[PDB]
Amino acid sequence: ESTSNSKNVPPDLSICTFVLEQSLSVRALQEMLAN
Amino acid sequence: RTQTGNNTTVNIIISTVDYLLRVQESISDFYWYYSGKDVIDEQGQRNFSKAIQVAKQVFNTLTEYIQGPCTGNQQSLAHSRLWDAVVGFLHVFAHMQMKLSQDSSQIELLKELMDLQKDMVVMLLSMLEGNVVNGTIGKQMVDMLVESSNNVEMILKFFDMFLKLKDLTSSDTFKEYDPDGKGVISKRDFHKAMESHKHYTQSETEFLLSCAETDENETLDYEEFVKRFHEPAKDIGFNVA
Repeated sequence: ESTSNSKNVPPDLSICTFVLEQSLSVRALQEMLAN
Repeated sequence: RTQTGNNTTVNIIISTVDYLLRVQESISDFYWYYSGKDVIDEQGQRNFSKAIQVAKQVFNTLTEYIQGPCTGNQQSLAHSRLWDAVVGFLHVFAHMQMKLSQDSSQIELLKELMDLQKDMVVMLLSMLEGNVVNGTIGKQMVDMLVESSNNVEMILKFFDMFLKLKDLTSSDTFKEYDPDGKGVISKRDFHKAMESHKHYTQSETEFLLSCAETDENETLDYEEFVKRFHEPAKDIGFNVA
């Protein structure tokens, strides 16, 4: 979605927004996936 | 900290903190490698010992930098990455204290680790040495504690349930469970001692049972038990308090 041309065409950020749930270490993620 | 006369200045006080952060990250990774495993091998035990010695020496150097209050060095550490290293050490301490205590083959590792903790707390106290009301160092240390709240809660419960152990073992109910003063008690009698004490819940009682090593005779040396788990508790907890 283009946000540079905001003056001419409105951007649809509603489908561009994301949320950060979890930030685990690589070791912890590998252990969890093993479990 | 600052070489005034020289054309170029190098901050040894910050380079030390940087090495401390690197060694802390190394120790954290080397613990996360062993968290799943049941028992730490001999090679792992030696490597932890050497890393703990290095970290202990770095902490001693850092506290020598700031004791005899050096305001400049204190401010430099306050604005450095020291808090990040202390946060990781707090997590390692909170988990390894609960892990190594259950295993009876890691007494030396636990003793080295619980002396590293005492040096860290001494460094933290030296940071607050010569403080003022509503100081920046105080604010940053409060922030670091808030960030590491859970680890400190676990450490403080670990200390509390061992500081109550001296009262349990000095109580007279313990003496009428073990009439002889020899200092040798059976595991069943020690369990009913915790149950009669009633300041230990079921989880604390079973954890104390797990951390208590008993021979085939179903008996243990509670004086040695309370010593190993009380004097380090007594001095580290005093420094934390």
